Amino acid sequence: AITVNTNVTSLKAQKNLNTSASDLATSMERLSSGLRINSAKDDAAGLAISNRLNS
Amino acid sequence: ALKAEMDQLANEIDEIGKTTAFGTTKLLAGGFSAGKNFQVGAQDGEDIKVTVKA
Repeated sequence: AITVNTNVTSLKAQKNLNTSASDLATSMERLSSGLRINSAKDDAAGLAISNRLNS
Repeated sequence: ALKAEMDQLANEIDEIGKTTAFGTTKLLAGGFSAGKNFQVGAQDGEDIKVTVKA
Protein backbone atom coordinates (compact mmCIF):
# COMPACT_ATOMS: atom_id res chain seq x y z
CA ALA A 1 0.00 0.00 0.00
CA ILE A 2 0.94 3.64 -0.52
CA THR A 3 -0.18 5.48 2.62
CA VAL A 4 0.49 8.91 4.08
CA ASN A 5 -1.02 8.77 7.57
CA THR A 6 1.30 6.17 9.15
CA ASN A 7 4.97 5.42 8.50
CA VAL A 8 6.36 2.29 10.17
CA THR A 9 9.84 2.33 8.65
CA SER A 10 10.37 5.69 10.33
CA LEU A 11 9.29 4.29 13.71
CA LYS A 12 11.76 1.42 13.46
CA ALA A 13 14.58 3.71 12.31
CA GLN A 14 13.88 5.99 15.29
CA LYS A 15 14.18 3.09 17.70
CA ASN A 16 17.48 1.88 16.22
CA LEU A 17 18.94 5.40 16.28
CA ASN A 18 17.96 5.82 19.93
CA THR A 19 19.59 2.51 20.88
CA SER A 20 22.83 3.53 19.17
CA ALA A 21 22.87 6.95 20.88
CA SER A 22 22.37 5.38 24.31
CA ASP A 23 25.25 2.95 23.77
CA LEU A 24 27.56 5.76 22.66
CA ALA A 25 26.72 7.88 25.71
CA THR A 26 27.46 4.94 28.02
CA SER A 27 30.85 4.38 26.39
CA MET A 28 31.72 8.09 26.61
CA GLU A 29 30.95 8.07 30.35
CA ARG A 30 33.10 4.99 30.94
CA LEU A 31 36.09 6.50 29.11
CA SER A 32 35.73 9.80 30.97
CA SER A 33 35.59 8.16 34.39
CA GLY A 34 38.11 5.34 34.01
CA LEU A 35 35.83 2.82 35.74
CA ARG A 36 33.74 -0.04 34.41
CA ILE A 37 31.22 0.04 37.28
CA ASN A 38 29.73 3.50 37.74
CA SER A 39 26.42 2.31 39.23
CA ALA A 40 24.66 -0.88 40.26
CA LYS A 41 23.03 -0.92 36.82
CA ASP A 42 26.43 -2.18 35.64
CA ASP A 43 27.44 -5.01 37.99
CA ALA A 44 25.79 -5.45 41.39
CA ALA A 45 27.81 -8.29 42.92
CA GLY A 46 31.08 -6.76 41.76
CA LEU A 47 30.09 -3.52 43.48
CA ALA A 48 29.87 -5.23 46.88
CA ILE A 49 32.97 -7.38 46.33
CA SER A 50 34.90 -4.23 45.42
CA ASN A 51 33.57 -2.33 48.45
CA ARG A 52 34.97 -5.08 50.68
CA LEU A 53 38.32 -5.15 48.86
CA ASN A 54 38.46 -1.35 49.18
CA SER A 55 37.93 -1.60 52.94
CA ALA B 1 67.08 -14.62 74.98
CA LEU B 2 67.39 -16.87 71.92
CA LYS B 3 64.17 -18.68 72.83
CA ALA B 4 62.25 -15.44 73.42
CA GLU B 5 62.97 -14.41 69.86
CA MET B 6 62.00 -17.88 68.58
CA ASP B 7 58.62 -17.55 70.31
CA GLN B 8 57.95 -14.13 68.79
CA LEU B 9 58.71 -15.54 65.33
CA ALA B 10 56.33 -18.46 65.86
CA ASN B 11 53.63 -16.00 66.94
CA GLU B 12 54.08 -14.05 63.71
CA ILE B 13 53.89 -17.26 61.65
CA ASP B 14 50.58 -18.02 63.36
CA GLU B 15 49.31 -14.48 62.79
CA ILE B 16 50.04 -14.65 59.05
CA GLY B 17 48.30 -18.02 59.03
CA LYS B 18 45.06 -16.69 60.50
CA THR B 19 45.05 -13.18 59.01
CA THR B 20 45.46 -13.65 55.23
CA ALA B 21 42.20 -12.98 53.41
CA PHE B 22 40.54 -12.09 50.11
CA GLY B 23 38.31 -9.31 51.36
CA THR B 24 36.70 -11.18 54.23
CA THR B 25 37.24 -14.87 53.34
CA LYS B 26 40.22 -16.57 54.95
CA LEU B 27 42.71 -18.39 52.73
CA LEU B 28 45.31 -20.12 54.93
CA ALA B 29 43.06 -21.39 57.73
CA GLY B 30 41.65 -24.54 56.10
CA GLY B 31 38.65 -23.30 54.09
CA PHE B 32 40.27 -24.28 50.78
CA SER B 33 41.68 -27.60 52.05
CA ALA B 34 39.13 -29.28 49.83
CA GLY B 35 39.38 -26.97 46.86
CA LYS B 36 36.81 -24.62 45.39
CA ASN B 37 35.77 -24.71 41.74
CA PHE B 38 35.79 -21.81 39.29
CA GLN B 39 33.85 -22.36 36.06
CA VAL B 40 36.26 -21.15 33.38
CA GLY B 41 34.17 -22.11 30.34
CA ALA B 42 30.72 -21.59 28.91
CA GLN B 43 29.33 -25.07 29.66
CA ASP B 44 28.75 -26.93 32.89
CA GLY B 45 31.64 -29.01 34.17
CA GLU B 46 34.40 -26.95 32.51
CA ASP B 47 36.13 -25.76 35.65
CA ILE B 48 39.38 -25.65 37.64
CA LYS B 49 39.89 -26.44 41.33
CA VAL B 50 42.06 -24.31 43.64
CA THR B 51 43.33 -26.07 46.77
CA VAL B 52 45.14 -24.49 49.73
CA LYS B 53 45.88 -26.27 53.00
CA ALA B 54 46.22 -24.68 56.42
